[PDB]
Amino acid sequence: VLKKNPLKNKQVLLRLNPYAKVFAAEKLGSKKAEKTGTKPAAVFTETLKHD
Amino acid sequence: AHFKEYQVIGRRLPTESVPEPKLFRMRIFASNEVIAKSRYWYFLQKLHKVKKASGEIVSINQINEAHPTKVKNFGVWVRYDSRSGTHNMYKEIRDVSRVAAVETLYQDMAARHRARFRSIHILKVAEIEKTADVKRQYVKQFLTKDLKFPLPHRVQKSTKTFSYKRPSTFY
Amino acid sequence: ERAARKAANKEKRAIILERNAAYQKEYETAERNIIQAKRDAKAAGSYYVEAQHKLVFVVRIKGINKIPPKPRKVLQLLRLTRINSGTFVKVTKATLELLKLIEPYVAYGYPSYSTIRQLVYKRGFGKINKQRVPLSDNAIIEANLGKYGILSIDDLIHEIITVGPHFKQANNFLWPFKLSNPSGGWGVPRKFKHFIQGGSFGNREEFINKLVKSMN
Amino acid sequence: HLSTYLKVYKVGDIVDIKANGSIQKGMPHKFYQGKTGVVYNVTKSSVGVIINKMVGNRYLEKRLNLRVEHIKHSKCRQEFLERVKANAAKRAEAKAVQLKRQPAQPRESRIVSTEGNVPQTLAP
Amino acid sequence: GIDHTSKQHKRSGHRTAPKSDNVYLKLLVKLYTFLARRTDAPFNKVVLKALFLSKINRPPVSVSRIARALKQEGAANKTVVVVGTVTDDARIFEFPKTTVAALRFTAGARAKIVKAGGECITLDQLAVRAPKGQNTLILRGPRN
RNA sequence: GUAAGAAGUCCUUGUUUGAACGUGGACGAAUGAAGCUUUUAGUGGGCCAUUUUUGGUAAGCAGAACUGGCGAUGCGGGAUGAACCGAACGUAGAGUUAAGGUGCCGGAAUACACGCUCAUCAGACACCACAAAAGGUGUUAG
RNA sequence: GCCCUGAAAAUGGAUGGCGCUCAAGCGUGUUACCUAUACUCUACCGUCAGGGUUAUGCCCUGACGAGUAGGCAGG
Repeated sequence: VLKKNPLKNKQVLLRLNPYAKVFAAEKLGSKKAEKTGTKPAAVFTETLKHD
Repeated sequence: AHFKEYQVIGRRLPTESVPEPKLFRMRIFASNEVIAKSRYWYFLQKLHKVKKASGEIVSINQINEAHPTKVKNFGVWVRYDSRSGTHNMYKEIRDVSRVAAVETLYQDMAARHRARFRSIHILKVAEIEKTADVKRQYVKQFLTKDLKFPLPHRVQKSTKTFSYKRPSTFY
Repeated sequence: ERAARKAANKEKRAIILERNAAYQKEYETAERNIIQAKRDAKAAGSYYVEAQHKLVFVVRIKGINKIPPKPRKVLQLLRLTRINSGTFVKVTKATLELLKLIEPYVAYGYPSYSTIRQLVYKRGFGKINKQRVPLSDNAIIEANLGKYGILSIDDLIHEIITVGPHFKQANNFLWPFKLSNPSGGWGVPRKFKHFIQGGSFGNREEFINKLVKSMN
Repeated sequence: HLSTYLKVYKVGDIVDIKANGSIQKGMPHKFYQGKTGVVYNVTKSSVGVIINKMVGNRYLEKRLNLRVEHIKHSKCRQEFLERVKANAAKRAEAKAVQLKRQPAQPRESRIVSTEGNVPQTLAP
Repeated sequence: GIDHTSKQHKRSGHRTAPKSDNVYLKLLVKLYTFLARRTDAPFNKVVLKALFLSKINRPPVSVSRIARALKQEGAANKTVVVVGTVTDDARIFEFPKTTVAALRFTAGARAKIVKAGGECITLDQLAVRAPKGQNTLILRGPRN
C-alpha cells in the first residue's frame, strides 16, 4: 500500500540484498588498497610537461 | 569557469597497411575534459584529416604548474579570425599561473574588444625568464626597485543600513 | 508446509547472497585491474586507453510542445514520453544516430554503478504485463525475469551495467524512470544549448551521475 | 555484349530491370528502371517478371514479359545466402554463439606504445 | 504533459452484457459467466459471447443443417448446439435420432426431432449434462 | 526500388541431353508496441511563422513544396498584445524548476571578480535590417 | 571596443515608472536566490484497462484527465 525506500530503512534494505550485512561489517567502502610503487617513465613525464 | 590545462593525444584509428599512427599531442585550456576533447578535435580537423569517428584520444591528462606560488611575467600570442584575414596580438600578463593568465586574458578581451571564447585562439603562453625582455609598459611599471604605492580611497563595506559616524576613507 | 515455504526462501536467499558477493568481487577486481593496467603502461612509457562506454543513461529535457515529428517519434521509441523521464540504452551505431537526432532535447551520459543502484532502489518500478508495478521484493523479479536467471534486483543491476545477453528484456521490464527536477538546480542559466556552450543538453559523459543524483 | 545471352534464368530467380539503349525492341516500362522482380515463366525470346506496384496504399501485383537483353541478375541476396550457409556451419559446430548479426560495437581497451613513435606536439 | 500514443480512455467495445431485458436470458448469462470463469473450458466463453448477440447476428439454424453436421465422420452421437433458434424444414424427409440443445425451438422442429426419437433441451440442462462442452458440436446460421 | 528466413535452408525419383510438380527424411540487425465491415455529423479555396527553390527592383516582393501554430487554448514571462520564450489544464498540500529575473515599485544578492564608458536631454538585446558612407585634437587595447 | 555627430517637426510624456554614473548602463565569468495549472511524492473525484468473487453489484491493482463545430452516455 505504501512504498518504503531502501537507502533508508535498513529493514527493507535487508529484505533485499542480504549481502549488505557483511558489506557493512567488513565496511567495504572505506576499504584500503594494496600499496604499490610503480613509478612512471621519463618519456611520459617529459611529453606531459612539454615537447 | 576557472580553467585548467589539459594534455591530450590522438591516434587517428589504425588500419591494415598502417598500424601505430603518429600520436599528435596538444595542450588545451578548458574547464573540463569534454570541452578539452572537443577543442582537440576542432584543431586537429584544421591541421590534419581526422574525425571524431575516424580517430580516438589516447591519454587525457592534467598539467599543474610546477611553481604555482612563484610570480611570473607571461607573454601570450593570440589570434582571432576577424574581420579581415586573421591577425595576431601579443599581450603581457603578470600572474602566478598560466591558468590565471588565460582567465584574465579572456576577460580582458571580452571587455576591451567584445571578442568571445568562440572567436579566440590561444597560440602560445610563455614565461619570460629574464627581465629586460618585458616589452609592455604596464608590466614594466611593476618591476621597479622597492615598489610602493598607497590605496587612498578605502570605502568600507557596511553590513547595516544606518551609521552614526559620518564615515572616513583614510589609510 | 510453512516450513517448506521458509526452506525455499532460505535457499533462494543464500543463492542471492553468494551471487551478490561474487558481483562485488567482480566489480572491485575489474576496476583495480584497469587502474593497474594504466599504471603499467605509464611505467613502461606506453599509453593505455579504456574501453569505450557501452551503456548510457538518457534524460528528457524539453517538453512536448513544438517538437518536430522525427525527434518526437524517436523519443516515443526510446520511451521518453515526458520531461525528465529517463532510460538506459545500449550504445551502437544504430542508437548513436538516434541520439544524434534527439541531442537538443535530452541530456545523456555514461552512468555509474552507484547511480544505477540508487535509481533501481528508489525509483525502480517494473512491468507485470502492464501497470508499472513497484519492485518491493525479489519475488516480483524472480517471477518475470527468472526465465533469464535474474533472481534479484542486484542481478538485474548486474545485467544492466555489465551489458548482458538479456539487457533488452531487463530494460523493457524496467519502467521508464520518473525523475524530478534537480535540487541544486541545473547550474547554467539557459538549458537549451550544448553542455559545452554553457548549456545542459548533449553528452557530458560523467556529470550525468551528479545530475540524476540531484534529480532523483 | 554476348555474355547477356548465355544467361540461364529459372523460375524463382530475382532480377533487376535495366534496359540498355542499344536495342530498340522491347524498351519497357519508363519507371520500371532499377526495379527488381522475380521470374514466373520463361519462353523463347522472353522472360517473365512480376513486380509489386503500389497504388493508393496497397501493393498490387503486375506480371510482365521482357527481352533478356534488359534484365540482369540481382546480387540482392548474396550476403543473405552466405550468412545462411555460414549459419548452418556454425550451428553444426555448436552441435559438436551469436550467429545473428550485430551492429558496430564499442571498441575495447588496448595499449598504445612509444618505441619510435613519440607523440608530436603542435599548435594552430 | 505525456505526449500520448494510444488514444487514452478506450472503451474496448465487446458487449459485456446483453441489450435484452429477458430475465431468463439474464439467468443464463449469469450461469455462463460463472462457468466460463471457473471451468477453463473455451466452449463456455463461446456460448457466453454468443448470448450477447443480436437478432440480426443470431440467424436461425435448420434441421437440414443439423443433419448435414451429423453426416460428418465420427460426429453422429455428438450433442449439437444452437444458441439461437431452430426451424423446421420440409425438404428433408429422413432425420436422425440426435440430441440437440437451444434457446428456442419451433413447434414443427420440436415435433420432427421428438418423432425421430431425440429430445429438445435448454442450455442450462446442457450445462448440467456437459459443463465443459464435452462431446458437443456448435452450429451457426448463414449471416448474410 | 529490392532483401535481411521455419509460406526458409538440406537428403528422397514417377511425367519435355535435361526442366517443372510430387513422395517422404535433418535444421538468424537494432529500438518500441490486430483485422473486418456498417453508418452519419460538422468542415470541405483562412490567418500567422520558419526553411527549400523559380522569377524579381528604387525599395519592398510575387509564385509553388513541406513543416509548426492559431483558428478551438487557458497557465508563467516579455510593463501591456491570437499566432515570441517556456509549458499544455481534474480538486488540494509539500518540495524542485523552466523561460524571465533579483536598487524601489516587486517575491529574490545595492552579491563577488576583471575591464571599458561621461553623452547640452548616454544606455538599458542586437541584426555590415533603415537612416550608412564616413566624420571627430574624446578614450582604451592592439 | 565604448563615446559625440551621423537630420525630425508640431496638445504635455515616458528604458513601464522612479531614478541610476568604479551604475541600478556595456562585455564576460563564479555562486546564491525568486518563481508556473510544468516535474516528483501523497490523498480525494471521475474515466479506462486488467484481475478476483454463491451481483448493471462488492473487492484489489495500475495508467490517465486541455477543448470550439460536433458526437455518445448518465442524470
